[PDB]
Amino acid sequence: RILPEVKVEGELGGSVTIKCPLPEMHVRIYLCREMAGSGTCGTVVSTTNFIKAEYKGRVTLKQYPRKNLFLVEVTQLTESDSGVYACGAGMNTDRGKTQKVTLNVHS
Amino acid sequence: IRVFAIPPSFASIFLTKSTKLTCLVTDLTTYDSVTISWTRQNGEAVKTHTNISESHPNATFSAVGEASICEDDWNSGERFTCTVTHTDLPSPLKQTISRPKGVALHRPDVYLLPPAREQLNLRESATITCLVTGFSPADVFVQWMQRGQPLSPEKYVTSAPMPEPQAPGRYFAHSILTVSEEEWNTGETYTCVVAHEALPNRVTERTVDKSTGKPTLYNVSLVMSDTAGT
Amino acid sequence: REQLNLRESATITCLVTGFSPADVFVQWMQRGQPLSPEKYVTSAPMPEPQAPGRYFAHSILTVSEEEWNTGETYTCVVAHEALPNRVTERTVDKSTGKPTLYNVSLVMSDTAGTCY
Amino acid sequence: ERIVLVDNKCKCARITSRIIRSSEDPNEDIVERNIRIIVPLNNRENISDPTSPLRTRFVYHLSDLCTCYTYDRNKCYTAVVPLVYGGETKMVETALTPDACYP
Ligand SMILES: *[C@@H]1O[C@H](CO)[C@@H](O)[C@H](O)[C@H]1NC(C)=O
Ligand SMILES: *[C@@H]1O[C@H](CO)[C@@H](O)[C@H](O)[C@H]1NC(C)=O
Ligand SMILES: *[C@@H]1O[C@H](CO)[C@@H](O)[C@H](O)[C@H]1NC(C)=O
Repeated sequence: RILPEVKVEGELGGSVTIKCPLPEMHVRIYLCREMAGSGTCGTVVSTTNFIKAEYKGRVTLKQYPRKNLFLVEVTQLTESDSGVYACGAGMNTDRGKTQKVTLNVHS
Repeated sequence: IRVFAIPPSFASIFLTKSTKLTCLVTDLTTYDSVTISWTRQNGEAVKTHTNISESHPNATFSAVGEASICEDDWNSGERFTCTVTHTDLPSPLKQTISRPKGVALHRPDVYLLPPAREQLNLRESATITCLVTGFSPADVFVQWMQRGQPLSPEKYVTSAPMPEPQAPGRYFAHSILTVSEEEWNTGETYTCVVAHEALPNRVTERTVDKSTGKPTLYNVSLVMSDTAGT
Repeated sequence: REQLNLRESATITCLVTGFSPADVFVQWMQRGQPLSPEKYVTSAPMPEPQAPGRYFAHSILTVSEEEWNTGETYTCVVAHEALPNRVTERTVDKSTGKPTLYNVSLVMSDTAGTCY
Repeated sequence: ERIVLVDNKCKCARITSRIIRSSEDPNEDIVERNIRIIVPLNNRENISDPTSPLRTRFVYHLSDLCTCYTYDRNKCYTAVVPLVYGGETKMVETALTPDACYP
């Protein structure tokens, strides 16, 4: 259970990529934005071709088996992308998260 | 006159160890000396078939030409051709079977939906639906088991693999199984077992019963003892 | 609990019961460091009231009260001939013992079917 | 701050303990027992054969807590599924837990 909250800055032009651990056994690896009001977790990026409706076409998945870092990148920032993005595995999304971190706008 | 070109289903290549290929003729006249031959893309001939079938009650003949090939040849994408020559048609008709490579392999997701609540009110029949989504390519094998033994295809009907709305090339398929209403209320657990290439084990399954699919009773009797203990 | 309220000295007792024959050994180790007989004593070995089969002995250790705000777990090690390795180390600290508050928190979910 | 006293993963009990640091008073401290059983509520009698009645009883003796209810995430559970495709019957090993183990 890792909690590496980083302060990577963002903007419209700006791009921030998160780093995540991979089991490398070709399971379901996902990044999920937790919703405070909902109390559940909503997958923003998954192993399959699913992408969140708000994040359609502005996100990229980048997997290296060589270096054991699982990383996802966001092309543009609307400044609303401030929340607990947690990575993970297994079919489940909520109860399967491995590491969580909250990104940030401006700085 | 009609001639078919049926590629070998994965349920044949993986199960029968007989990854052959057959081309069937129909809608022709009842005649003989039909020259139905399988060839490779280089023009060379391969092994022939046997046990020519019998005509149909519709006053139309039916015959099949078969050729046995190895699995690695199929996984390479070779263009085999079945040619039919007969007195009816002055030009032999050719049909092509191959494997278009360059398609991703996705693992099917199996969802077992029990019959709806209002369907278990008429007390006539219950329909359980096995839905396989995301699998690519098509031609997946699905069947049903009732208390650990399979059923004939006379009680369950599967659907052809259709494309998916939001997916580029992924598909989906439905398999409905209809049973008597009282055959589902007393228990009698049903299982849907599927077998698509992409599965890591090439075979998976799901299961439902009366106490699992959308239940109206969480009958819990949990007991905890020896709280202090050692 | 009554002895600890005096804030002077708590005595830990180690009972070696049901052992036969006599001359069973005992040693106290604080954080894995040997404890000398200057700070501990042992009942010279003894006999049982209902059964004459095995005999009993005892050992008691002395300390302070500030020591039982950190524990050090005061392991009691034994040495008898009827033992595999001639060692049956046992230890008890404040963490174990009788607790004064249990809160079982059993949860029920319809999707926690593989206890991750 | 809490010692992991039990981390059972087959019945899912997660018993633990700690000492609550109270005020600087005489040592009327409190010892904690945070037992945390999680109920599956949807598993079967045998964990490895989906043909039995589902689950009524949930027995937790914490002395045999250091047949199961849940599935170990790092373990693999499989079965033989009797498929046919015609006349032959290749009884093939299925997967009751896709993703905890791979061929
Ligand atoms: C509910 O569980 C109890 C406990 O075993 C059992 O006696 C009872 O028959 C169950 N009820 C139903 C409707 O199965
Ligand atoms: C159990 O009690 C402790 C303190 O008494 C508390 O910190 C803990 O949150 C409790 N457990 C639950 C599940 O609430
Ligand atoms: C049902 O439980 C039995 C008892 O352990 C065990 O053999 C297995 O989990 C199940 N039986 C079969 C035939 O799979």
